[PDB]
Amino acid sequence: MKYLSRQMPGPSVLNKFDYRRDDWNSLSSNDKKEIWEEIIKMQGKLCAYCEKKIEHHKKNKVERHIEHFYRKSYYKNLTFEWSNLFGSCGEPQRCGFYKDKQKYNDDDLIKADRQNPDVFFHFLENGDVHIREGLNEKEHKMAEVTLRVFNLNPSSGGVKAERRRAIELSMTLIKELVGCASQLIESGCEIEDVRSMVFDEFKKNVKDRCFTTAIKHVFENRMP
Amino acid sequence: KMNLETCYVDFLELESHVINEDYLKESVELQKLISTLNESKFHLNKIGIHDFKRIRELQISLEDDLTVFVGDNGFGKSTILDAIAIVLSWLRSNIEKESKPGTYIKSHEVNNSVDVEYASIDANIKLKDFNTSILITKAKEGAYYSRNNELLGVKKLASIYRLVNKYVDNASLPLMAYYSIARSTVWSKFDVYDEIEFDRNDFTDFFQWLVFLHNRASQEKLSESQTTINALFSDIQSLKATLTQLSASTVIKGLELSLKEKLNYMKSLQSGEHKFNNAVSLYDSVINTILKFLPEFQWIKLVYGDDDYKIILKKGEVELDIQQLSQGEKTIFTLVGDLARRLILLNPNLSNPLLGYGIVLIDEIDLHLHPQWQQTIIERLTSTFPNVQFVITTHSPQVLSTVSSRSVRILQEVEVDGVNDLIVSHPDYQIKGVSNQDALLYGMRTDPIPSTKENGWLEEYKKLVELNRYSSDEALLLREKVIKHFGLDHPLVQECDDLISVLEFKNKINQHF
Amino acid sequence: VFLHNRASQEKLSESQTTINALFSDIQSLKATLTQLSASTVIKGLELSLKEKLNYMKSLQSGEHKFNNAVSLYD
Ligand SMILES: Nc1ncnc2c1ncn2[C@@H]1O[C@H](COP(=O)(O)OP(=O)(O)OP(=O)(O)O)[C@@H](O)[C@H]1O
Ligand SMILES: [Zn+2]
Repeated sequence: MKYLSRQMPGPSVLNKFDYRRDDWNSLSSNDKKEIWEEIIKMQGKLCAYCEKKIEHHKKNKVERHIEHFYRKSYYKNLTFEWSNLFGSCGEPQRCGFYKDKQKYNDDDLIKADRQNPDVFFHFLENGDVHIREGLNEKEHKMAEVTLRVFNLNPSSGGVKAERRRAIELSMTLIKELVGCASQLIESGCEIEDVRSMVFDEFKKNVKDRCFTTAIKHVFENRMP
Repeated sequence: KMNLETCYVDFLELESHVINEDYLKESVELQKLISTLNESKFHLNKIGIHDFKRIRELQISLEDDLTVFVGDNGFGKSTILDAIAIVLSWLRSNIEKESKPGTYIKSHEVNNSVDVEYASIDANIKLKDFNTSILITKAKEGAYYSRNNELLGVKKLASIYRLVNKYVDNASLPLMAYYSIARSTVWSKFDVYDEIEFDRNDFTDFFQWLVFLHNRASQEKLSESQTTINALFSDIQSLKATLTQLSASTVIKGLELSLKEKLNYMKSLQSGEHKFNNAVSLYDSVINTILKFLPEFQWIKLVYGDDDYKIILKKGEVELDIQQLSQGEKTIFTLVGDLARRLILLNPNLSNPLLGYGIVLIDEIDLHLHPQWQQTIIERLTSTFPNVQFVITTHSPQVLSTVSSRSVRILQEVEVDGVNDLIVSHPDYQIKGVSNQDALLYGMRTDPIPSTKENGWLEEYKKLVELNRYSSDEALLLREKVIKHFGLDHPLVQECDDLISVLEFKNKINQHF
Repeated sequence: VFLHNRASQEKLSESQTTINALFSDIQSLKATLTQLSASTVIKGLELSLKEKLNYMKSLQSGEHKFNNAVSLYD
């Protein structure tokens, strides 16, 4: 995951509803379309948790649904709160559809809006996740439990197969760019001059791609 | 340092002179023969063929634990298995009874070429250091074949086994099985038959055999065996009251109770037939073997409900019925069940009957199997029974990726001196742990990517991108077709577009300095 | 035959445990008859036998007449 930059609130039709109404099912189709328009604008076209593509370049449409960060039954005070809304894929073995059937302490969950996830996780070339060292016991507890509840670190198959395929498909660009950088440092130039330019070009070419964070992390390590 | 034939001639020499069966039973020659025989390993070694079906002349060497044959249709994959079946038929027939005919070669199985006259098969069986060979032949029509067959070697092995089994009971015998394709006494005591051919997808018969065996098991757990149990229970209580509970003529009472209990229990338990192969031990041994083969389950049991009865399996925290299984699971169930049944019935003396010796032939192992099942069958087969020799033929590339390159043979067809004949080759790489398409391209030498018309535009476009040409109208319209068939976000399309950015940035930076 | 096998299934399982323990208590009682009739250990053993018998009578076949099995066959 990445750090989601929440914008100024735009709930619109959500303001019309109140606590007395409750009845999440009573939301109209136009209200859902407006909410999806905002979510798409803020979130891009990728899932919040697994970063799998959720919308094609518009017959069949990818399954998607709205998720609440906190459970509705326990935290009904946030049923219509704007900060509790998220977009999730329809995969029946991970993300929202998997969070429901699990027992966990909410107070020990990572929220993409509050804290930057890059301080905990560190992906590798073959698609597995490695927890960074030097963290406190509380942080290690959160990092170790969020993957378990989200099923984002399976032994084999699942998300790991797709992450590996994406990385091996994007490996050619990384190899070429690092070759150009190595050639440019074998003649003579300022390190920050070349580094800013390569980083800018690579960042420009990786916008709106599936699993962009894994390729991101796989890029700095190879880079000198 | 004890050759089998040397102890054989010593034994039969001592046996000829002495006519006392009891004395011979304790003779050290018998013990030496048994000890040396048990440590030996029964492995076939070489097979030779001549003018059989499509095959003109061939010699093949087999491994000792596993061998996989890979080829296309009509390349003699089944011919090898039928050849070995004919070779083993005569040995089995001589084992059952001396001088018994085996199975012959059908007339239509001879080669149809003009200059052919006869067809012959040769074989070699190696037992530790002892060797033997056999040759069978047949003539087309009125020609002059190689006289007659040569069974001299096989009759020595049959005589050795007959002699060993005649004096000492509950001995061991080799296992020979062949799971063919559709086509179309301890064994007699329960239900089983002595045939070399067994067919899969017969789950009904195995289901009825299992329930009938369970019924006989339960019948045997009751009756007189309960009385001995009752005595044992009293023995435990009385001795406790005399020795344990007495200490929380005590010594005399305790000694008398213990002596009487030990005497009665030993006398009753010894009286009667030995354990051997009673239905109780067969049922649980078969069930435990099946459970060991599939560790994802917890238990299997037969339940008699208020109005019906069914077999229940527990996996995780779910109870499932035997009839909810797919075709692949049923096929594996009956295959392992029959293999375990034969192994248990053939080794009544070993503590762990799964350590016997034999050879198993399987044709098209990947029938009715999901791809996720194909990637684990070999390891389980080679780990449950670790002392058996397997010969397997296959078609799927997913199975190949789990087999080491030492035990794979590839059948091809080449023409030499104007005559077309088959040849056997080996892979040029290690294909254990490679992906699906790498194994398909190397282990089988085919094309992993199809030759569809849609791929033609992709190949042409990529080639055009190589020799920088991505400005011509022809390239523009080919890009239009490609982008229409696949889409903007297809990974292949993105990878193709990546090259353009690489070149553009290359000349950009190059011109910058 | 379907009825008969059902009785066998009920004849096994936990019905054997109460059968064995009560038999053991009977054997102990028989020993009390012997040894010239010998509190403390005797009181504890008698209390344990009484508790086991009370537990088995409390079960009352679990389903009582409903269990059937043997009763229906006979
Ligand atoms: N009498 C014969 N003379 C010559 N060739 C024969 C004769 N009978 C069969 N053949 C050849 O046998 C070939 C098929 O052999 P075989 O049954 O071993 O093939 P396979 O594909 O390996 O079998 P399977 O699908 O059973 O595993 C045919 O292509 C045919 O040319
Ligand atoms: Zn997702």
